[PDB]
Amino acid sequence: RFLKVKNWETDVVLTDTLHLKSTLETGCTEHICMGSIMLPTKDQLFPLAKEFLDQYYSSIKRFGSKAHMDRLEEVNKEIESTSTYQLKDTELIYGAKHAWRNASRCVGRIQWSKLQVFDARDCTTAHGMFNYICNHVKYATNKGNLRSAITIFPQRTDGKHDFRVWNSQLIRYAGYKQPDGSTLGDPANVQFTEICIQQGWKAPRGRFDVLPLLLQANGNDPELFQIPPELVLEVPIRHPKFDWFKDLGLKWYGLPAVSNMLLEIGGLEFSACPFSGWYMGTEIGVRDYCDNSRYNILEEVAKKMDLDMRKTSSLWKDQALVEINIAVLYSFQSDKVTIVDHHSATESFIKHMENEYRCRGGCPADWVWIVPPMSGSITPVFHQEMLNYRLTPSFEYQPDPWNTHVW
Amino acid sequence: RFLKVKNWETDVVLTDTLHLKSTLETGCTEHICMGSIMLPVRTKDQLFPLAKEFLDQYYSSIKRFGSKAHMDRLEEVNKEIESTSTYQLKDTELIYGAKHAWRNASRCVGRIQWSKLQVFDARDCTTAHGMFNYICNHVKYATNKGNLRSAITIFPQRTDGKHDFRVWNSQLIRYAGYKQPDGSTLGDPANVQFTEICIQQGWKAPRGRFDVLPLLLQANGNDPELFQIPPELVLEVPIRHPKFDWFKDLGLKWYGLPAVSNMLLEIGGLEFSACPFSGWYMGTEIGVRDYCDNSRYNILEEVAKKMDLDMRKTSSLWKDQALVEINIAVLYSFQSDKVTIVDHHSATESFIKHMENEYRCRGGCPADWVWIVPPMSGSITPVFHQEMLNYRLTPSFEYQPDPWNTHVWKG
Ligand code: HEM
Ligand code: HEM
Ligand SMILES: CN(C)CCc1cccc(OCc2ccc3ccc(N)nc3c2)c1
Ligand SMILES: CN(C)CCc1cccc(OCc2ccc3ccc(N)nc3c2)c1
Ligand SMILES: C[C@H](O)[C@H](O)[C@H]1CNc2nc(N)[nH]c(=O)c2N1
Ligand SMILES: C[C@H](O)[C@H](O)[C@H]1CNc2nc(N)[nH]c(=O)c2N1
Ligand SMILES: [Zn+2]
Repeated sequence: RFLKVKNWETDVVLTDTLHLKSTLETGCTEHICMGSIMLPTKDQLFPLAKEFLDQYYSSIKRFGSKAHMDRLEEVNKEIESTSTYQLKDTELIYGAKHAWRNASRCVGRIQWSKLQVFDARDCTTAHGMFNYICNHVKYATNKGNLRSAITIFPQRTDGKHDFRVWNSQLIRYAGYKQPDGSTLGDPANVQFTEICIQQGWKAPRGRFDVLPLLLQANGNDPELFQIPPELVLEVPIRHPKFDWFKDLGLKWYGLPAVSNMLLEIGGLEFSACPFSGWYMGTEIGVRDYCDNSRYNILEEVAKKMDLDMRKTSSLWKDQALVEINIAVLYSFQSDKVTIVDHHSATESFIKHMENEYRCRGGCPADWVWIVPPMSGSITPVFHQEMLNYRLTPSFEYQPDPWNTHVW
Repeated sequence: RFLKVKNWETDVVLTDTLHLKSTLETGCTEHICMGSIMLPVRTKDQLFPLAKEFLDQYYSSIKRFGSKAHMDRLEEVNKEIESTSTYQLKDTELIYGAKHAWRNASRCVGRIQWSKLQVFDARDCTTAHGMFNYICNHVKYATNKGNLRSAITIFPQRTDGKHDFRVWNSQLIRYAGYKQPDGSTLGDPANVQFTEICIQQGWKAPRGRFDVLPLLLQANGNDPELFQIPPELVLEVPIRHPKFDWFKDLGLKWYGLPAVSNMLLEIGGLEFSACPFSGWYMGTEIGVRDYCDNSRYNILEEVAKKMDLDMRKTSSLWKDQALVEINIAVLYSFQSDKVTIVDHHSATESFIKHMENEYRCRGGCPADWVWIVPPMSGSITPVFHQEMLNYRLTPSFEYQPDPWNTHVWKG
């Protein structure tokens, strides 16, 4: 019942008690581990609200106070009355920061308490949503000095009036299937790019076209909007060694802003909650540039380096992969856009992990996602045993809207 | 109950029915996942069902399930259990069990080779000296002048737990590690504790950076004895880099035979506590873990210096760059000397095919993603985007405690 975790690089052992407060389920059993699987009413709601309020008033040293009891009573009434309820501003802020704190797959959680929450719960329209988002993008970008942010649109009611951002990120490049049979732009965004056109987007069929926003308000039909270009900060990619690098014509955007997840606080469901931080270098360099199902430029880069691509054992893919990533980090830092390298990030996470064990009795962590997609064993998280479990408040996946939308 | 896994690079979906034959536990619950935890005397009362489960599998695989040969064997073993409180496997059974324990090793990326395992039956061995002789024959055969073959040597099963055969070494071939009074370590830090024991047990340590540890072998529960593997039997490869002439001057070499000897082989409830087995190295085992881990030879720095890398900011990725060159060197040195080795791209590639085939013909393939994915270049290998199901099948390779912690010393 009281679990321990060893770091096999440092012999350090932490003890985990926090997992005892786990509510949701993991996918695994005593018979089968699913750790590597990508995606594993009035009576329902009150205990959920109660759990949240209990941990909320506990965090502000007012557990069992009149304020506490009052609030429990107030929400109880509202639930019994309205079959839902509304979070105080303070609770909303707390829940959001804690949903990030509890994200077991996020290596960047040391920053968790420094989260800016924009309350867009008074939003009614897709134009409204667009305004709130533009403000989010401008705030978080900050001329390259990135600040973490979340913007929270109204909570789901009866699933009929859902707010949704259809884009997977606020800022992503377009993806077009070609007559050549290949794929122009971003392969991950092909199907989306179609629905954009299906709702009327005038695609400038290019390779690095910033997608339009496709916003759905109150369960209505989604609408298109173009993010003002001067709010979309981009970084031209150049190698601090290879002058020929720039000739590959690569850029990436500075703001990673995930906009397709569902934020759960005290049983309430926020289906539109776009949030942002800054990149870890490998996210663009390894996954965005080199993945087979993405911009897959490895061959080209290795070719220009004239590596021996005849045999896998020359490790030419490896050699290039590093250069590419060195450049990503190089450009971003040159242009003074915030970015973190996998070395610094993972180091910061081990620290945070120790802090959380010390100040909270645990830290749920998904090793499969915390270990960066390159140089794994030369970062400190590789030899860190981790425990994975689900705390609430939380960020959850949710179905792609087109599959769900009552049109 | 069916389970589907998906590959997110290729959208290939596979269905696992084999996990239904899972016996042992994973360490996980519905409330917690321990998939990244390193490590998550048996009565007749429980032995026969284990024997039966095993014998059933075995007779299915030879297509004689429910045959008379099958039933008499079940009767033979039953009778021998209540009679003798244990039982002996036929050779046919031992070979099968061993191949299958490998085949079930959910952490092993080299399993495509599982059926070509050479099994040496050392169950007639009675003494440490005998153990040495068997081991030498293993090393010689497995090595085969650089053309490595898979092998496992199997010593007598455990009985009352008081007469165990053990190989105290973690691997048959390994370099000594010596702690110095200034706190620094000469040799392989992973082996410091074990080196001390050897020295204590009488070993005369040359005290260099690459001393081949002596074998420390326990028979029938007796105190272990030292033996030196004949050097002519220990194949080694000097590490040089194909472009970098200064690399050879780093003074590095490694052995060619990865031969793990501290595990436990479980077949049909029988426990084989000394079962050294061997394959060949995937390059990153030496290149990434054995050299570049902070708790090992830790040559990243020196290689980086000699490359003239900006080691001032980690944002320079000097660690990454040097790590790759070192791995390039390891593969180069090995292939130059015609000593069998595999790179992580080829190995992970082969695994995916093995896996897909295992799903078709066996209805599943237990796989531990945390261990299958290589310690560098993870996402540019096909296994990274591969979803996997982890579960334990028997026969299996299990961990056991270090014998120096459990051994009752005779004197
Ligand atoms: C500020 C610096 C941040 C960094 C460096 C960072 C880094 C990362 C990385 C590397 C991943 C793995 C994704 C991949 O490998 O491509 C991840 C996942 C995740 N991040 Fe963080 N993040 C940051 C901020 C945030 C913020 C502000 C939030 C929300 C408030 C957040 C919530 C999450 C969640 C929920 C996941 C898991 C996504 C999933 O399950 O698919 N992160 N993050
Ligand atoms: C023949 C070529 C082989 C290759 C390339 C190979 C590769 C590997 C690698 C890279 C690992 C992970 C070790 C690490 O990450 O440091 C591993 C684990 C393992 N291998 Fe294989 N192996 C081979 C042969 C064998 C053989 C012959 C057996 C047994 C008969 C075997 C049984 C195992 C087991 C049980 C593990 C997991 C050990 C543990 O749980 O700690 N392997 N293998
Ligand atoms: C839904 N699946 C098809 C895709 C899931 C997936 C795949 C690859 C990376 C993912 O990361 C999501 C994610 C979420 C939040 C982030 C916050 C900051 C940051 N730098 N990256 C972040 C990345 C998710
Ligand atoms: C007990 N833990 C502290 C360490 C166990 C461990 C750690 C790292 C690698 C390990 O490798 C096991 C192992 C077993 C069999 C192998 C067969 C062939 C091969 N190339 N590597 C093989 C590797 C074991
Ligand atoms: C903490 C973690 O379980 C441990 O360090 C594991 C991680 N993954 C690994 N993966 C491989 N292939 N080999 C290892 O030794 C380890 N070590
Ligand atoms: C199959 C596997 O679950 C999937 O490819 C995961 C593996 N680990 C990952 N880890 C991170 N950080 N991001 C990812 O997208 C993935 N993908
Ligand atoms: Zn699990």
